[PDB]
Amino acid sequence: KMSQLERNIETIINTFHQYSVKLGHPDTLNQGEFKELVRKDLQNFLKKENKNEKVIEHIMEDLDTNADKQLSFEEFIMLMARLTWASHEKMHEGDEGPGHHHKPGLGE
Amino acid sequence: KMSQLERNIETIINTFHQYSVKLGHPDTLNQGEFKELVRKDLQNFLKKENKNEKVIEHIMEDLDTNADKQLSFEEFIMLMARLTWASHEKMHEGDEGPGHHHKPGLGEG
Amino acid sequence: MLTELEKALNSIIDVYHKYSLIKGNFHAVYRDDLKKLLETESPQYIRKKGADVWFKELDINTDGAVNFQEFLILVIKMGVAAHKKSHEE
Amino acid sequence: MLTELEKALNSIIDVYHKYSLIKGNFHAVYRDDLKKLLETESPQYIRKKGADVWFKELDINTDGAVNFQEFLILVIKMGVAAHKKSHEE
Ligand SMILES: [Ca+2]
Ligand SMILES: [Ca+2]
Ligand SMILES: [Ca+2]
Ligand SMILES: [Ca+2]
Ligand SMILES: [Ca+2]
Ligand SMILES: [Ca+2]
Ligand SMILES: [Mn+2]
Ligand SMILES: [Mn+2]
Ligand SMILES: [Mn+2]
Repeated sequence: KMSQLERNIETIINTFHQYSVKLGHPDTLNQGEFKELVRKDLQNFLKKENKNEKVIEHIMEDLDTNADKQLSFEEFIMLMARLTWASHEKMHEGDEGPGHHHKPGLGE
Repeated sequence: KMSQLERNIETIINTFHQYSVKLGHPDTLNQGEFKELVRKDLQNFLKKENKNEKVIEHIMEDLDTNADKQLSFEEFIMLMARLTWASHEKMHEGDEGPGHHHKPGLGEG
Repeated sequence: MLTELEKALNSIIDVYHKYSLIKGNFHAVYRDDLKKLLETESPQYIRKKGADVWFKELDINTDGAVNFQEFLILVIKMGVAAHKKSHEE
Repeated sequence: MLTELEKALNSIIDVYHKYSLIKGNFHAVYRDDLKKLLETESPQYIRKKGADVWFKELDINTDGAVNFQEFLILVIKMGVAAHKKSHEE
């Protein structure tokens, strides 16, 4: 019944939750939980960034809109929008046209 | 009267108009006009892209949402937003904190 | 191989292009294309806002189309809403 | 040296940070901060809607702040509006 889009959003939600539940508040990602998510589920999209723990700490600080040292789902979803955008940009990197084609995206 | 932000927007509109008026429809950019604007007024921000005329053509095609081979101001301002975004991103490229600092943005300094 | 999360994000790109590649500009979803998108991809609680309202909201440069960045506004809002629904009620 | 157009774009980044660096997250303009942004930076035909109305429009992820990409919605809307007015007597 669920559409492709709904199934993709559900994947984002499920992934968030499988880490948020571990420690502390069950609906927010603490630093350890976020770092685990990024390390495992964004191993390709954030491959270079994953090599530098302080980069990942800065990404989390950036996304932590209300400054509580936790990521809500609302805060987290911006990262997902940014990466989706970045992947699409990669697909068009150096595009000479005409018309439309994708190269490989992020992490490929 | 005008704020900083208002002056910045005024610059954007003025730069659009100083090319749109040259040829054909005076309130849209044709390919030649857009190429000239990019070559001159985005010479740093789009320095790499300016070396490849076909890249510049694709950028115009992408922006041309109604596919009439002209860029209206509405279509063009998405390039301004994207470049502003890109410059800010460059200022934070590889940022390890602590806190808030900008490196040089797009096209240097 | 990309992770399931990574594939999901690339699938979001794919979903957009199913509608943007219909006609005209390849990163333009026109008013009728957005109506079809909403009817096909989004749940009733998103659809009930009205395709007309969604279109007006998403077309922030008032150029007559929703581009990929504009689409990501809908994605974000669908995401937030679905996450809230997962805890109801 | 950057061109005047390039400087204008970097100045838009500067404008945002006058408000985003007041407090909290360095890329968050909170609802109270956005009132000051609008009062200082936008003309009356933009301000008059109301700061809370703008905030609800711009805070697309309903996280209680306007980030830089959310601010660019306001910039885009201000631009299109100003451009339209440049052609009115
Ligand atoms: Ca937790
Ligand atoms: Ca937080
Ligand atoms: Ca012209
Ligand atoms: Ca056009
Ligand atoms: Ca649009
Ligand atoms: Ca926000
Ligand atoms: Mn939850
Ligand atoms: Mn594409
Ligand atoms: Mn910054």
